[PDB]
This record gives sequence, structure tokens and C-alpha cells, in this order.
Amino acid sequence: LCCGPKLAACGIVLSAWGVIMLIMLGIFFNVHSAVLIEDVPFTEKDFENGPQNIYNLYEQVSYNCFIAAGLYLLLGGFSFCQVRLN
Amino acid sequence: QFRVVKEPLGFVKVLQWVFAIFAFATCGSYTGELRLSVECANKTESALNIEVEFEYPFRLHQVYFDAPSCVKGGTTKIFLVGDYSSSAEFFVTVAVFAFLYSMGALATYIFLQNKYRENNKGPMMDFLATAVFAFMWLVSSSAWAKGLSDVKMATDPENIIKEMPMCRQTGNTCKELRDPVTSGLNTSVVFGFLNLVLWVGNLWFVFKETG
Amino acid sequence: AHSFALPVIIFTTFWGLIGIAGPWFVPKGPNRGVIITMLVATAVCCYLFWLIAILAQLNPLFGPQLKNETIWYVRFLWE
Amino acid sequence: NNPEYSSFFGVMGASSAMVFSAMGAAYGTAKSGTGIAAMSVMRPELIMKSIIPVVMAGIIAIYGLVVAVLIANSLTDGITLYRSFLQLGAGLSVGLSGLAAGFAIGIVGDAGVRGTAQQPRLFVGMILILIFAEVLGLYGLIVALILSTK
Amino acid sequence: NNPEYSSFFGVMGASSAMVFSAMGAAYGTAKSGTGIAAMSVMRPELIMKSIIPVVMAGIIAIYGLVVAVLIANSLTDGITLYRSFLQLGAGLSVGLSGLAAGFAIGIVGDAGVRGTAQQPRLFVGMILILIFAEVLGLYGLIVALILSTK
Amino acid sequence: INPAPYTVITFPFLFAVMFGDFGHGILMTLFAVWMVLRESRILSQKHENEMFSMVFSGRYIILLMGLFSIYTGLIYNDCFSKSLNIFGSSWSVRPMFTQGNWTEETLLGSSVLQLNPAIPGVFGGPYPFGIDPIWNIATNKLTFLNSFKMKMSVILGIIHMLFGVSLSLFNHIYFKKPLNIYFGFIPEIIFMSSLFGYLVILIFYKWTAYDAHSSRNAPSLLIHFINMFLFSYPESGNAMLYSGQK
Repeated sequence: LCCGPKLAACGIVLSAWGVIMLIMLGIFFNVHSAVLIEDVPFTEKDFENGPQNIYNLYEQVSYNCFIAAGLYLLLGGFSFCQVRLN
Repeated sequence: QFRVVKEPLGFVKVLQWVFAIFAFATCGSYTGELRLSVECANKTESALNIEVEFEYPFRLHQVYFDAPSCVKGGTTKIFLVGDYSSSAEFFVTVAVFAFLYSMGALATYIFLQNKYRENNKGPMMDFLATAVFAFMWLVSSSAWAKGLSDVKMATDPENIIKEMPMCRQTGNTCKELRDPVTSGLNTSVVFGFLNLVLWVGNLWFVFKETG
Repeated sequence: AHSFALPVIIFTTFWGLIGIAGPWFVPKGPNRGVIITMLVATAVCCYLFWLIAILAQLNPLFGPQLKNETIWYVRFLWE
Repeated sequence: NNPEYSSFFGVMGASSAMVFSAMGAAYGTAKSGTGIAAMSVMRPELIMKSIIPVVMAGIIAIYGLVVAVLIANSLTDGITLYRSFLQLGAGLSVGLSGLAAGFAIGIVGDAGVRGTAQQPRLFVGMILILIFAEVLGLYGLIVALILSTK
Repeated sequence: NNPEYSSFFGVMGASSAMVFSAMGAAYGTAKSGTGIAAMSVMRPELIMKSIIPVVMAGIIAIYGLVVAVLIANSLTDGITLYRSFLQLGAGLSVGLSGLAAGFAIGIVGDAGVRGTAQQPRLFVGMILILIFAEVLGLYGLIVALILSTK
Repeated sequence: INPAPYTVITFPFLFAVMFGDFGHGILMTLFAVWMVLRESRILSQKHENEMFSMVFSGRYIILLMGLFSIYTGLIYNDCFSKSLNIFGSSWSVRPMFTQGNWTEETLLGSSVLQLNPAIPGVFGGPYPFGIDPIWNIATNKLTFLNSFKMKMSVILGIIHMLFGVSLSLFNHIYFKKPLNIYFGFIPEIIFMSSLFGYLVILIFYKWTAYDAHSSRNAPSLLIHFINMFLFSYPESGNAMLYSGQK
């Protein structure tokens, strides 16, 4: 019926890929704290004090792997529902 | 069925689950500290009080601390050596996986007993899984023994004292106040060895039960 | 630091064993030879590839080049 | 401390990024209009199916406009030579890229307009080619906004 | 110390990496469009079939963009003449390799579409030659990297 | 000699030699498995797109080169532009660098880059896992990567070419044509070997023998090759590769 699977299967594959890679990025940014070899960018300019700031902000940056993936968590669920509509 | 509960296989299994879920649970959240004093020729620059912190899985190369250089009021970072995260991380992580398998086996033994006795096929997979798990437990225990021994040689105050460069000169009476406490490490490895032996026993019992 | 004799020994022994013991365990049939040929060629090419890769890294002539902030970071991240 | 002629290169960029870009548009809307002249007769109702190249030309003109304005907005009397060279390079690059994109859009538009006139189903496919020409426009803009700050 | 002229040359290199290469791509696309027209009326089913040349032109553009970004990040106020001329050489070489490859792909694409318009079996053949065009661009890009170190 | 059994495996290997990336290997393998698993459905279906037909004809090659792309990317240690770091780097620890007369130079380093000369005497270590990961952020990675690719490509090409040329002798003996083998393939192979196997032995010799401490005075291979090609014999400016070279 509405939003036939012919123009949405690519959407499902893209959503699956997005959720898996975003979970991977979040996990390797939080647990491993995104060692600088796998990550150049950070969020500060004055880091002359000590290591607490770097790991704290790395956790804050990894936390942002939330709604990112969560966004798809849903979009995939919606696209599957549209696929079901026959 | 109370019969399977009174059967020694189930009681052995739940006991070994309790032992494992105590051992790895205690091992995987450790933390601790040791206290040292640095004193030099000039009593103004002496640091009467210095601390260093360690924890699980005993990545001792990550550990360090700053101490005065005792020249013109300087200071330098001394890096405590020793990479022992390998054996401890391997043991704890695959023991966590073994605990997931332990809950799976308990569910199989409690709710899926009918499938357990259907063609006696589930016992074979349980036996193979338990055999692999006993093997990894043995090598993990050996590696953890070696690693914690390396921790023992890495906790000697004389070694860290000899590492820091300035202590060669006269007047640098770098002494130790409170050594680290090794009770937790050998208690945990004792629990590791105990559940290893008990799981070997469970491995013999399941082998006898399959037939 | 990583020793050199051990990795060479394990890889050479393993892939030589695979190449040698493939065809004889492979069941006989109408298409045994073709699968044998892919096995042998795969083993030889892959082994030569990895040997080139590892022997490139043996005996470096110039060390890497790194930035200041990277040094201040790796100082405390590990090692 | 710095010579006055340092201004030279800078504002020449602030001119060129505009100038050449406009030339491109003057080819995109013109030759396409010549094609639509032939299209109008056989099927006068496909003017909406042939208004694409002119909007493309306007888009590239807007691109030239925005780079020229942004570069001009960073003008000062004591500008360093380095900044002056940066602005000149950015402006010239975007201008000539816009010129090339305008040429391509004009030629393909003139072809595809009458191609669609004779053959309706060409129309959708025609759009495809135009998009790729438009991509070149984007690319020019990118370099300028990479050369405005760094 | 270093002269003030030194910053000039290097910046100019970046401009080339976004002029010449781009221009080649432009020509290619335009020519291919003409081919599609001559093929659209008689063999209408193969319109999308001939998406292959136009993308194979746009790739040249992509290459230019790559090198441009690189030479926008290695630029600093205190540049010696050595670095400036290295960068100018890289930009010139990549721009001209892009241009030559663009001309080749354009001509070959016209010939390919026209040939396939009368002989399906020719399809694969045209693709082969097209590869030999695109690769030429890569050769230019190669020395660019060799000139970001030595 | 039908060249199918050779090509069927040397084509994915070569594609992998030019497709050194692991995530894209996974993507291509997923594509190939998607196409393959619907064999019965697609073959019993009406399709129109010719690209789909040629891709479905080449599903076997696509799958094999995806599977090889995975491995070659893994040894490349370049998965989606990053390096899969198993954390076995053994390059720089602080008190070792301070032992080599280097302390608090990052202050002036806040604006410069500070290459480190190698061999302070406490570092080294190859990596079993392919290519050591630290290169992925080193600003001089390009030089070593390009040297490695140069030597890689030349060596593989020479060996593959030897494999190609060595087969004609089989057919020559098979067709019973003595004049085309005794005075035929023999000069060809001796010529090719004497010209290029020399380059192979020399390049391995330079790789294995010249230690880091002899960085200065180290030779250039191409200069040697050109020198022997032109027969020029300068007495100074480049040292002989090994005793008895002349």
C-alpha cells in the first residue's frame, strides 16, 4: 500500500549500516576513550592541567553517539513498518 | 522436579556457578593504593607525603606519579612500568562470557530439562562447552598467576626508587611509608584455582552423566 | 617490543602445513584438481605478500614523524 | 612594514570571482534559450520541462556572487601579502570553474531541449547530466571557503 | 630571511588544481551529452545505459578537489621557496594531466555512444578504452603526493 | 594450456593488491552474498536492467574479490581510513625519551613538528599483525608507505611475470619442436632472469642488511642499476653494494 518496499529497501540497508557503525563508534570512543591514533579531534584549547579533562570530554563526545544511533533505531523500525504495508 | 535437584549434577553445577560468580565479580572491580615519602638534602623541598593508585586489571604501565626533583624546586613524572592487562583482561572477559553460559546452562537445567533428556543431545553440547571452558580456565589461571607474580615484582619500593634518576645522589632518602596490600590478589587467585578444580570435577561428572 | 623469530615461525609453519595437507584430505571427484590449484596458488601468493610486508618493517632506517600534542597525549594514554 | 601594492592581488580576486562567473551564466541562459526557441513550436507546453538550464545558470551566478561578497567583506588597509595572495587565488579559481560549468550547462541544455522535443522520455534523463555539471560549481565554492580562513 | 614573494607561487598552485582539471571534466560531460541526443531518438531504451561516460568525466573533478584540499592545509606564512615551488609543480602537473584525460574521455565517449547506437556488441569495447583515459588522470595525481614530501 | 585455474585465483588476488581496504571488503562481500542467496528467486524472475544481468553473471568474481579485499585490507591496516590498533605499539615511553636527552621540548613544539631521529638505543620492534598502526597519524607516513608500495609492486610483478613466461616450455616439449626450445625459450628465460632477478636479489639485500646506524653512506638502488646499464664506473660518490660487485 503506502511506501512500497521497492523504494525503501535501500533505506533499510542504510539504516542497518548506520546503527551498527554508530554503535561501534560510540563503543570505541567510550570504552577505549578514543585513543588519539583513532581520533584527532577533541573539544578544548587549554589542556595544560591534566588527564581528567581529556577523558571526561571523550566520554561527553561518545555520549553523543546516542540520539545519533537512536535516530535510526527508530527510522529502521518505521521503514520496516512501511515495507510491511502491502 | 526435585529428583534432578537431589541429583549431584545440578547441585555441583549451582555451587560452581556461585563460586565463579563470586570470583570474577570480586576480581573485576579492584582498586588500591600505596604510600611513599621522598626526602632530600634540603628539608624545604622534601615531600613527606606521596600516594600512588592502582586498580584492575592491573595495567601497571599506565600507572605513574609525580615526585620532586629536589633541584631548584623541580619535579618530574616517574612512570611505573609493567604491562599485565593481557592475562587479567583475558581471564575476566572470558569468565564473564562463561558466566553468561552459566546462566544459560542453569536455564537449560531448570526449564528445558525435557529437551535435555530428548535424545541426550544437549548433554553432548554441554560437555563440549564445559571442556573448552575448563581448558581456558586452566590456561587463564596459569597466566593470571604469572601476571600477578609480575605485579609482586612491580610493587617493590626499591625498584621504583632505583628507577627515579635523582635518587643516586647523596641525601635523597627516598623511603617507603605503606606498601601495597597483596591480600586481595592471592585471595582472588585462590578462588580462581578452586573453581578451576571444581569445574574439572564437573567436567568428569558430566562425562559420566552423558553415558 | 615484538620478537621476530616467533611470528615468522608460526606463520610459515601454519601456511606451509595448510598448503601441504590440503589436497590429500580433499576428497576425490570431478573437480578436485581445480580446487587444489586455487589452494596452492592462494597459499603461495598470500605468504609471499605477508613476507614482503613484514620484511619491509624489519630494520627501519628512519623513525616516524609525530606532532607535539600527539606526544603529550600518548605520554599518558599508554606506555 | 608591508608595501601598499599588497592590496593588488587581493581585490583582483574580489573582482575575478564575480567576472568570470557571470560569463558562465551568460552562456548557460543564452544558448539554452536559443534551444527553447526551437522547442516552443512543435510542443509549446514543455517550457516547464525545459526551464532547467536557466535555473542552473542562475545558481552558478549566485555561487559567484557569494564568494565575491565574502572575499570582499574581508578587506582592510593593512592587509598582509599572504592574505592578498590567498584571496586572489580563491577568486580566480572559483571564477574560471564557474566559467567552465556555464559552458557545459549551456551546451548540454541546448542539446537536451530539442532532444526532449523530439523524444519525450529523454526529459528525465536529461536532468541527470545537468546535475553533474552543477556539481562542478559546488566544487569551486568549496575551495574558496577552504581558502577564506586557512 | 625569506622574501615576501615566496607565498605567491604556492598559492597559485592550488588555483591550478581547481581550474585546469575541472575544465577538462567540463568538456567531457558536454560532448557526451551530444552523443546521447544522437542516440536518444532511435534506441530509446539505452538512455540510462549511457550513464557511464558522464560519471567517468566527473571523477576527474574529484581528483582535483582532493589535491586542492591538501595544498590548502600545508600553506603557512613562513614558507621557503623550496616548498613553494614543490607545490606549484604538483598543482601544474595534476591540472594538466586532468585536462588531457578530460579531452580523451570526451572524444572516446562520443565515439562510444555513436558506436553502440548501431552495434550492441561494441559496448564492452568502448568501456575498455574509457578506462585507459581515466587512469591518465591518476598518474598526474601521483606526483602530487610525491611532491608533498620531497 | 587453459588459463582458467590460474586466473580464477590470481584475479581476486590482484584486485586485492589494488583494493587494500577492509570495510569496503565487508561491503562488497555483503553485496555479493545478497546477490548469491537469491539465486533461485532471481533466475525464476523477469529482469530488465542490463547492469543487473552482467553483475549477476559476475557474482562469482565479485564475491571472491570481496573476500580477498577483506584480508588485504586487514594487512593494509586501513579500514575506513583508520588503523585497527591492537595496541602493540612499542615506540615511545616517556623516561626512555628523557634518557635520550629530550625533556620539555614541546614548549617550542607547540608550533613545530619535531621529527624524532630513530634509534636512541631502546626502541624498535616489527609487528606480526601486518603494518604497525602508529603510521596512521604520522605526518611522514607518505614516504614510507610509498617506498613500501614501490617495492611491493615491482616484486609482485616480476614474480607474476616469471609465472607467466615459465609455462611455454611445457607446450614446446608437448608439440615436439626441438628447434623452438633448445634455441628458443632458453635464451628468453636466461635473459629475463639475469636482468631482473638481479634487481630482486639486490632489493632484498638492501632491505635486510643495511642497519639504521649506517643511514648515511647507504646506497640508492636505481643509481646502481643505471650505472650497470651505462657501464660507467665512478670511483667515488656511491659505494659498492657488496664485495665482488664488479
